[PDB]
Amino acid sequence: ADPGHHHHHHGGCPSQCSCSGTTVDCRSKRHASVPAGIPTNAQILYLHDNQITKLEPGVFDSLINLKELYLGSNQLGALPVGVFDSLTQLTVLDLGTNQLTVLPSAVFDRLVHLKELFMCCNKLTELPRGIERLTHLTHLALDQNQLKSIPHGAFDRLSSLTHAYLFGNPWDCECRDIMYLRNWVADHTSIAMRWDGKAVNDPDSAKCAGTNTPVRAVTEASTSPSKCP
Ligand SMILES: [Mg+2]
Repeated sequence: ADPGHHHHHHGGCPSQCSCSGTTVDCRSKRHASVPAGIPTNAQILYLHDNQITKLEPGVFDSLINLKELYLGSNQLGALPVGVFDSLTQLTVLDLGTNQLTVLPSAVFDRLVHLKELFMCCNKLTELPRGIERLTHLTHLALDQNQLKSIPHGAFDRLSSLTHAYLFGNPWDCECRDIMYLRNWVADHTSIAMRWDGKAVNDPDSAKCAGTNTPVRAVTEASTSPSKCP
């Protein structure tokens, strides 16, 4: 797939990247921004393990054939409105290990066919809503954030989920609103995963803040509405 030259691309291959077929690999090369001149036939784009602190609006608009986008292990503190809107063929998106605190409300809306969404190891304090409408998701990773609860009904349209990673969040099990997540895990133990170089089925991966007991085992009697924020 790498022909040993860069003649297949009108703009050549971006500096400090490698190009192989429709794969553009810019990993681990101290990039502080997305490199210019990424080939528009690109299907897989590796931008992970760099020092990207921000994305310019529109930076990906030309990459209409992109299937997989890896932005993990950068220093993203925010995302621009609409930054993924052109990527309507995208099936894998990795935003893990950044510094994201909030996301634009509609940031995932045009990724109607997304299959795998990885957002571990950020600073998220609430579920990005409308992950709710990503009905083709098989993989959802929210582990090691600061999530306290899941809005009632948030996962109910995700009928293709096979792998959910929720480990390492301070789930607020004293608050009676936890019961949606409690019941959802108990109903979906088969898809409760933790990662150890492979997917491990572990229904106790989601645990309560403080007590570290399994979220799925919470009793409604132990909860209270007045312990909610
Ligand atoms: Mg040429």
